[PDB]
Amino acid sequence: EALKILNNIRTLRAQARECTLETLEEMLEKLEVVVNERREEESA
Amino acid sequence: EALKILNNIRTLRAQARECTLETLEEMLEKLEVVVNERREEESA
Amino acid sequence: LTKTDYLMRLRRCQTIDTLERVIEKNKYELSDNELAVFYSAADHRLAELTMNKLYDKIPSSVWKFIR
Amino acid sequence: PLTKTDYLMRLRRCQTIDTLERVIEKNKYELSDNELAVFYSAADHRLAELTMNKLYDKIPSSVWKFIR
Repeated sequence: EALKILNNIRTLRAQARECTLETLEEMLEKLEVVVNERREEESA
Repeated sequence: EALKILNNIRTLRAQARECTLETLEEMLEKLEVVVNERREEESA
Repeated sequence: LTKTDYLMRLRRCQTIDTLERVIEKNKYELSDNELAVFYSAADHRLAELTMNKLYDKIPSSVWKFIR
Repeated sequence: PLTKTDYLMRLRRCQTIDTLERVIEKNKYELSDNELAVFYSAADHRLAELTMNKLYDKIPSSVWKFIR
């Protein structure tokens, strides 16, 4: 969806400045959980 | 800004289905790099 | 408006199903730009409703248990 | 669908960033938008391995910090 911004390092820093850190932590731990879930999914 | 939309675990999964795993790792690695830049900055 | 503010309101919500309902009603009524912050409080409440514990800040462990 | 390695093959030729900034700019308009997500990976990758004058198969987490 709007994920295309996430794999772009330049604007990612930028739009991250306008967000607080306490949310950034939330988002990251959210992201890390999501990606861990597909590791099992694909697997082998 | 529009990065803040991603802080939704259900919507994170949704938009995640259409991305492959190897990209997801990149996005995640992009992100942690970004928050680690702020963990030092803001917090420290 | 801040996330805690939404979380205060959503804190009143019980049995998840009711929350799903209020969250569902909010989706179509909210400012969109404002809606994103509500989603932050929404996840928090659902998490702290999924586990029947009230966290000020959500531990990384629980997110896996979210449906 | 097109993969990141494919975009990277072409972008490996793009030199001095100014040309890259131009090629990325040229791509963004006309790009698939959804595929662009895969292309952005190659843009950052190439930009990474260009800022540092080293050619990585996989970009180290260490490198990302130096990007402007």
